[PDB]
Amino acid sequence: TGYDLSASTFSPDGRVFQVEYAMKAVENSSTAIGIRCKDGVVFGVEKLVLSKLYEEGSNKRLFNVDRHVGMAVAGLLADARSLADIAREEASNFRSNFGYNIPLKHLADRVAMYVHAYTLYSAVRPFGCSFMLGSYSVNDGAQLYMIDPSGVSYGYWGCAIGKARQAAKTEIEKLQMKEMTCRDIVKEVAKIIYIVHDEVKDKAFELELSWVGELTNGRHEIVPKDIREEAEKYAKESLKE
Amino acid sequence: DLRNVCTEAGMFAIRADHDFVVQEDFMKAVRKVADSKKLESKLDYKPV
Amino acid sequence: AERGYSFSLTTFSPSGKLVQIEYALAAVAGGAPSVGIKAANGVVLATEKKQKSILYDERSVHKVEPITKHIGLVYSGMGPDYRVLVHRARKLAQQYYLVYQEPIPTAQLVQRVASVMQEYTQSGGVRPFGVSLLICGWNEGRPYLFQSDPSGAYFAWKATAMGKNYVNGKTFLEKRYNEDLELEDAIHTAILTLKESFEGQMTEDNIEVGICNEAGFRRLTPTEVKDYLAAIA
Amino acid sequence: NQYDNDVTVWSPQGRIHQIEYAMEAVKQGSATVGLKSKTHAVLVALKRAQSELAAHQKKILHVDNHIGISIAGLTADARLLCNFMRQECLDSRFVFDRPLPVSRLVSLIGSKTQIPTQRYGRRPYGVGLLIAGYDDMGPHIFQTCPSANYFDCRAMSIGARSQSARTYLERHMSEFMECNLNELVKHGLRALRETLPAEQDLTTKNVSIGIVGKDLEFTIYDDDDVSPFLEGLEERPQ
Amino acid sequence: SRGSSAGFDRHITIFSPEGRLYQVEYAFKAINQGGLTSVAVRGKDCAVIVTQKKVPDKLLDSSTVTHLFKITENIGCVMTGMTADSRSQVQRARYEAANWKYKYGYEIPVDMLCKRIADISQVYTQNAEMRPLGCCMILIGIDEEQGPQVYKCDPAGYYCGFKATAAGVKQTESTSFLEKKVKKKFDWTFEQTVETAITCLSTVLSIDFKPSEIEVGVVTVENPKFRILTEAEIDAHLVALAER
Amino acid sequence: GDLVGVNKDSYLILETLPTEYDSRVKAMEVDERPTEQYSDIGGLDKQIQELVEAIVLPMNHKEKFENLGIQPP
Repeated sequence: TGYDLSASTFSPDGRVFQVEYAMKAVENSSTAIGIRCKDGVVFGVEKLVLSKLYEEGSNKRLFNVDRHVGMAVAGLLADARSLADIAREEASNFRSNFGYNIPLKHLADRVAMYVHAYTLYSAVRPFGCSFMLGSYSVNDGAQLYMIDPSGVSYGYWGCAIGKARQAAKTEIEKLQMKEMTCRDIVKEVAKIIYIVHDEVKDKAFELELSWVGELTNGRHEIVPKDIREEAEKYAKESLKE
Repeated sequence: DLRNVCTEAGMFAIRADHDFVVQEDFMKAVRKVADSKKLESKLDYKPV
Repeated sequence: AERGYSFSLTTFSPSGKLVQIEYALAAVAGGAPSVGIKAANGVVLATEKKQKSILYDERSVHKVEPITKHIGLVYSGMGPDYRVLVHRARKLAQQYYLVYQEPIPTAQLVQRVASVMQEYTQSGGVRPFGVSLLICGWNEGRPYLFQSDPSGAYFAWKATAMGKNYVNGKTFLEKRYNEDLELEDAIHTAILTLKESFEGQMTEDNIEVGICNEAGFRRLTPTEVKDYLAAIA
Repeated sequence: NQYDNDVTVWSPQGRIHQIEYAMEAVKQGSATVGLKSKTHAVLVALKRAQSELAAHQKKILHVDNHIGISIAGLTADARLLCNFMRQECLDSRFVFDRPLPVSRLVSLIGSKTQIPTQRYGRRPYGVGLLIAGYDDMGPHIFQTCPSANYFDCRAMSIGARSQSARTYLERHMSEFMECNLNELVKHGLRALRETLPAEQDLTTKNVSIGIVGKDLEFTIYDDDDVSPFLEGLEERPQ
Repeated sequence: SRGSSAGFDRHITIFSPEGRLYQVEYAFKAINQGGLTSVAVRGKDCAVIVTQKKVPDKLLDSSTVTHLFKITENIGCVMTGMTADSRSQVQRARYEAANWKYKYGYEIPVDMLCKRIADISQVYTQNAEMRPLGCCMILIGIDEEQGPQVYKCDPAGYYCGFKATAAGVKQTESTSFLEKKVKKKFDWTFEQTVETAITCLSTVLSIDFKPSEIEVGVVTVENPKFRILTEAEIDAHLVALAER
Repeated sequence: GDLVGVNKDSYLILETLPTEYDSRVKAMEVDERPTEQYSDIGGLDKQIQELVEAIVLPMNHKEKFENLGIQPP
């Protein structure tokens, strides 16, 4: 009728339709899972290879938003790289004025509040992009937040985003995780990915993984090559069996 | 829709070829039914 | 973020009407009844207070505001739009008082408050205000009663009504208003002409009255109104 | 049909039409290939003429002394995004006294073409780029879209009837890493020769080659600098 | 009349031929979209907020789902509605509160900090450029000369002072339960109030809570800091209401 | 309710008839449409399973719904 042409228009129902649609553009992307343990956070992206022509392990969906804050995205990728720069810019103005790495509880509320300002006006279009911020500190432990197009942030112990959002949240509910060292989680993540992926709907995939926890001393990296292989071998074995 | 859930849990069993259901069968069925129930059109309260 | 729209939403129709102001006058006529009665030494502004449970605290808001030591308002229509105009008036009064060191005359204040409401029928991306202000004041020896409309016009009255059933109340007042009243009826006769449009029982916390004599405008304490409600005072 | 008049509206399906369309502006453009080795990156572009008395529009635009691009789409937009890159690489010489490394250049194009796909009544840039550069990580190719995504490729093609090239390039992607310089350009031409009609062939008046290497600042070849590469070229039989 | 369309009038915020703003009568329907309910009850020494807390999964952390926000140290408030808009308006409250203290030097009354949340909302009504926020703030806090107080401000602006309110899905049903316990009248001690709030929410939803299904915000005159009661303290009142 | 023939003058019941459906419902014939084979529906392999298990399976193996204790969808 005319309740979808604007973010500035409630519908008679009671809900802004332009934000609804944005969230459905996320649901049509590949899957990313986060899972927080007791001494770190591990990230997992199910990056599809759509040709053999794209270079391997390149054009990632795992940003560094700060020197101790991962960001794993799903959804329309262009708008993702845009947020990853607004966040870097915030987590720099925070170290400038307050002089210490920004606390992830706050970096989240500030990046959600920036997404929210884009669902109010008609002059802009709400972001098509849900994403998780992980972080580790020794004064706060691991924290894992997840933002979405609405502009909502919520603490999580695990979560997933994308086209297999449902199947993956099961695998993490059937997993103890307030007791496992970082090292043991990475094996679980790989195994969960392999399960939730369909090779009858997609071709193949590359498995992307990220520490951030006690192992690395509060930095955020990508898992080293050797440990990534071990997690792929232990994941083919749980699909055999 | 709870009558559906109990059936769906049955169907996974017939698919796997068991003579019995389990605690996952009812866990999956609630996720499935719950997706289509939300998808399939919004229900409004009609007061008298 | 945004820039803002630039194009007026109040537009002429083939009739020669500004449809938006015509409608905003119908919002005015949904609002709570309000009467105004210039006396011969004071002005009375009485109004039907809004409530719809016993949970509301009938002393946390006021439909009768003071704008200056010598000015008052009541309104009829949308309650949010009233707190905006009460607040642009109180500032107008303070710029006037800051340049002439003299309380702003009541003819002046209505003529400026009106030009703010006129600005919202010819500005970009806004709707007109949804209220009619009834402005009393007592300067230079006289009392004054004005009324500005969401249009922007304003008319001096000797007594009037606005809001719901303001055609029954302007008739009722037309007869009962014989000049040279004392200040104390305008209250009495005012309260009566609220009753010609009010269903229920009036109490000290259910209507709000404000007077405005040489001593300056003042809202009437709940006790004070309970006495005029002897329906004999 | 109402979700096509702005970048600002989403579609019930969860896309944006104005961004989809823009990318049809790219498939109207003239075929162009890009592949790499481990020492050279090459841009081979099939120019085009709109008459018999007329020259051919330049597909390869020189950016800096280690970055080329090959446009495909509105040319007025291609020189609006080329001036911004020329300006980004003169900002780096002037502040850091180094060449701007390509990965961090494609990330600025990414930040500047993202913007107008989210503001009212502005459009996406109707041009796709292939960015052949060589810095301290060997050779790169980068495909840019009007959507504002981008990709690190090992050998990409855009434009019209580009799909025919993409398959040729996907069967030979193994051989590319071991080529000398002249052997690589042969591949690029043989891939670009699969995008034509079957009736005509690559001449010297509608091919443009761009080579950047470890010791070779980005050059461009036209007319009779292209002849040392068409001569020696295999015959393509039907 | 009778609901007609002026063409544009359900897509921006301009008057209908009737004399209403369809765009604001819709933004109220967002508050009930949330699916939560919050009651607030005033005593004679303290004001209480009690909120239903709904953790849908076992994954969500339970300590970062809250609806109770600290605006000052002497002003709490509960947010019902679209969670995005909510947090956006709480952020804005905190700003005003601390801007007030900075300009006048005596921390802000609960009266005025609503009047300003109300007036920011009102602008979103009057312009066409944006929608109004789809949420509804209820502030509580002890005033230095009027006892405790409760205020609720709506998406349109209109804000008022209360003795007991609710907001959200069962906003009609609650205020019928409450007004009965207000015309009777009690002492309204600290234990009286918390009692009336939980029993109102518990009967209108039919839950009969676990300490982990409500969060209870409270502010007493003896100690004017805004506390959020832990699960240990909440349970003392639930098993005391199971006895009585 | 029953339909019955009747002698068109002396109103005698002559026989009982088979119930009758509107000719537009008999026109909605159970046709005989040419085989097409589930192998000749491209993609959509999952979909075929989801339908067959709900419609086709209860036509022969209702035994497997009775042993589990459920009713087909």
